Amino acid sequence: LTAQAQRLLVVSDNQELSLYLKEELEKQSFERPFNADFCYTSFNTNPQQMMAMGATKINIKDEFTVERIINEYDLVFSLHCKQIFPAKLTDNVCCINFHPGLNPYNRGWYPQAFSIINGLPTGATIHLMDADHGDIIDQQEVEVKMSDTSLTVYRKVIAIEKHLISRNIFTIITRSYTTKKPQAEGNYNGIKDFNALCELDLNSIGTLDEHLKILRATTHGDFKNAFFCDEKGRRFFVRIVIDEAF
Amino acid sequence: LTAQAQRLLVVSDNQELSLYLKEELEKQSFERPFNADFCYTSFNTNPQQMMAMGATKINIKDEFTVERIINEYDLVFSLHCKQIFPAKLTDNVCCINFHPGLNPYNRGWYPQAFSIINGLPTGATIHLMDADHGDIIDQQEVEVKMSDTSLTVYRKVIAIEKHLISRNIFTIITRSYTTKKPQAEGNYNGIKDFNALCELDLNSIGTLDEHLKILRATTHGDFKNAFFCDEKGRRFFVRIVIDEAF
Ligand SMILES: Cc1cn([C@H]2C[C@H](O)[C@@H](COP(=O)(O)OP(=O)(O)O[C@H]3O[C@H](C)[C@@H](N)[C@H](O)[C@H]3O)O2)c(=O)[nH]c1=O
Ligand SMILES: Cc1cn([C@H]2C[C@H](O)[C@@H](COP(=O)(O)OP(=O)(O)O[C@H]3O[C@H](C)[C@@H](N)[C@H](O)[C@H]3O)O2)c(=O)[nH]c1=O
Ligand code: NA
Ligand code: NA
Repeated sequence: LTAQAQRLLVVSDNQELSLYLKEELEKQSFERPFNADFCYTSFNTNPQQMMAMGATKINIKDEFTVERIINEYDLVFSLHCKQIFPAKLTDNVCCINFHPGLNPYNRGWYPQAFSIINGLPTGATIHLMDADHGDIIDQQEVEVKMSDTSLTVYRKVIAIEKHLISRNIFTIITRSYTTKKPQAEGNYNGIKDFNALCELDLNSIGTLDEHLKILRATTHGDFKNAFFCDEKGRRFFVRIVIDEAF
Repeated sequence: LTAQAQRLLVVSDNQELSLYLKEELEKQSFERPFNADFCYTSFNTNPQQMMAMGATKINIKDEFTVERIINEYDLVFSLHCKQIFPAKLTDNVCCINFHPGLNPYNRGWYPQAFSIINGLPTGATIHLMDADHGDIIDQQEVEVKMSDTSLTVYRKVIAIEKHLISRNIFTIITRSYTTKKPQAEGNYNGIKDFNALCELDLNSIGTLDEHLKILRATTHGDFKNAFFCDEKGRRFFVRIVIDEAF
């Protein structure tokens, strides 16, 4: 509960935040010995980017791997880790998640996209992992403008995550934080909910506002997310661009 | 009715088609003397581009200018001329319009944008000007894909206009064409109709298809056409991008 972590495992499928954390850790001076290992899980993200920064592949669904983690580390980060941590892992070693949403709202998948749809707050959250709603170590909201798309909000979120990492890393490693309980249940969205946003139904009836929000939520730079089909079922991918002027 | 035109006035606010025509005319050899003068009318198009290619400014609402044209030229082109030719002009000298639409459909303003909205045929038309529906010298349809925007269709139209200019310029100058009468009344759209498309109403209820068509019709490269407002009435300009993939 109280002693400095000396052996940290970072499980991450995001190179940008992994590099940021690794550089932040190099700036710290801890009284007790400290080592951090980085690992990735996800073939369908950017595994070679993670390799390129020195991470190795780990499989959290390997029950032996989980026993090794419990016996070999005293703290584990889920830094945009795509694999689920099982109860056996979270029950037996302190596991901390770095989530690119503002808990308790739009938990789960692509929080900023759902925030564009439903107008709920977003941002980043550092929270404990417990075998639905881990207690929060720190979080910070970001602003969503009517011009923003999923990418624009996401970059704000990443920036705020980095800030939270710099603000909290010393206290986390020294185990010198108090958490707060979430104050509301909020809500959760899954990958299938995002796919449903992407499958545009040309016949669907709604307000222009509803429709523009779907496009903004599913526009993320040049990703091919949202699409409609013709009668032969050729897919047409759709993106929106919104600009304010003088 | 039958003799070669020897003195052509081209009134144009489109440099691209004016240059194309001027180069096409330089390739012709006519038995009788032939000269063409180019003029532009529109301060709010690209008047300095027209100047740069040697055109001079003309005002068709100058009643004296019109009398001079009638006494000084034997053929007049409206090559995307933004000023209205009055009856006095069209009644007294052969005036020919080069229209970036497929008559009789979506006559008037930005034909391809309205074709994206209403699914009517578009393309280009060369027709006589008579003091609603001049007889047609030649026209050719272009294809509209579900991925196209106003710009994509417009470039096709410009390409086909050029083709029609090359196909028809000798016959026009020699006055050796037969026209056909339009076969249907079709329809007309004005500038105010386009502005109404651009003023997005976020509360408006419709199909996603309707809404995507509005965006495609009002997307034309980086033009700031379509916009919504926030509660303070800051305008947010909107464009769509649609791409087919493998
Ligand atoms: C793969 C993919 C991503 N995106 C956008 C939306 C996302 O918010 C953004 C980043 O995607 P990403 O796969 O790197 O996801 P991450 O930003 O790492 O986060 C995702 O996984 C974490 C493990 C979870 N804790 C997060 O809740 C979940 O949203 O890119 C798309 O718009 N389309 C896509 O196909
Ligand atoms: C000025 C303006 C243009 N556009 C797009 C749509 C247009 O089809 C395209 C070209 O515009 P333009 O002003 O050069 O128009 P032109 O292509 O020269 O044609 C227009 O004037 C001729 C005299 C008329 N005969 C045509 O029916 C009318 O559409 O650019 C926009 O999307 N937004 C704009 O504000
Ligand atoms: Na704290
Ligand atoms: Na003809």
